[PDB]
Amino acid sequence: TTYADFIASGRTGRRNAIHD
Amino acid sequence: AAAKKGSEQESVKEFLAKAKEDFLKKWESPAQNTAHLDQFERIKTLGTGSFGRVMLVKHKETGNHYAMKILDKQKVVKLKQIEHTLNEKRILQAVNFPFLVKLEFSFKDNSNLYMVMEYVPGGEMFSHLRRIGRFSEPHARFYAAQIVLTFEYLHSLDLIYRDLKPENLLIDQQGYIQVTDFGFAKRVKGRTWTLCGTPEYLAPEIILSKGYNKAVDWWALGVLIYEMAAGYPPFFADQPIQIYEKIVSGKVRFPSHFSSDLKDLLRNLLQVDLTKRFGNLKNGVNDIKNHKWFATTDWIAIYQRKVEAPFIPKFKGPGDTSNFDDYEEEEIRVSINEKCGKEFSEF
Ligand SMILES: O=C(c1cccc(F)c1)[C@H]1CNC[C@@H]1c1ccc2c(=O)[nH]cnc2c1
Repeated sequence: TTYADFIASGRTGRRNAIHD
Repeated sequence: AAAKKGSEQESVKEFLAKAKEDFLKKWESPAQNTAHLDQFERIKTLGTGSFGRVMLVKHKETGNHYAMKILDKQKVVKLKQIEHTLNEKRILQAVNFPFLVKLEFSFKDNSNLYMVMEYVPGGEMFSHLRRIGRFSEPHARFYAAQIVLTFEYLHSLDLIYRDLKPENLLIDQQGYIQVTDFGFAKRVKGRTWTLCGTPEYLAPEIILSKGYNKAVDWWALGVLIYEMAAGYPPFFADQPIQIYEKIVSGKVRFPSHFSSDLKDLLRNLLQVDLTKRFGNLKNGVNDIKNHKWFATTDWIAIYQRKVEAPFIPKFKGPGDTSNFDDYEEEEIRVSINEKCGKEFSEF
């Protein structure tokens, strides 16, 4: 499932801003 | 429906006109040096960033709790965020809206910049969303409505916010949203070019280095509503480059439990074509406010905080931080030498 794929990904924690 | 110009629109116009008057006064003469570090007792870290942290503090003379953001001037300079930090403070001291966290004091010393804001004890939307999985559409609509009104307010002052995400939205004691983190907010007429934001939330024109305006906030609103209602963002991957490839592709897929009204709103917000993106058309924000998905929303009642919230955060007395994660603490050191004085002179 999409949800399972999300949960197993490296981006379910707080996401840092970018700016370069 | 979203084009009509009855009396209701003139009330909004009158409201926004007075708001701009107040804003401009403060914008043109910013408050500066309105407290000192020793007036606050530092208690616990509430969150962190690349060049600073936010701590729970208690104001000694009143016993009020606040959230004090502490930014290391040298680190700001190294990351080339001087002007953005000046933007943040100048804008935040000038604005006033029910869903905007207030800047109560600001000051600086040899080492650091300080922004003392209201403490919002309910924690980040991010924490609650991840834990519960996803919000119901009525729950998401409630929060979404507040962002819509907030962007209407901000955009009328020629401000762009540029970092909408659950990490940047706090829940207050009444269950309403408080927007914080004005680090990328900017006052600009016409167009700007800075590459900034968070990868999941970036509009295609930002990724493609096109030059852009307030329409990127409305795209970000699309991403936010999707993530609230789905439990995951519309474009995710392990690496940012793959996220960007999905974003510019023009393809979005919706969970089967998304209502048809929700999918329709989201297709108009997650619109790669600026000539077609909701919030960016002739009817402005009113294409959004009059969309079918918001039919049940009483915008005035939202503004007045008369609507019943989906949930009220657990509150264990004042100073309780149980709705926030724990972070590693670090002693504040103030150098005996002034750092970066010229760069931050107007702060
Ligand atoms: O800790 C934070 C932080 C730390 C350093 C830099 C920065 F830009 C932000 C922010 C990031 N998202 C929320 C976090 C936060 C956590 C709590 C409050 C608060 O109680 N009042 C005002 N802003 C707050 C902001």
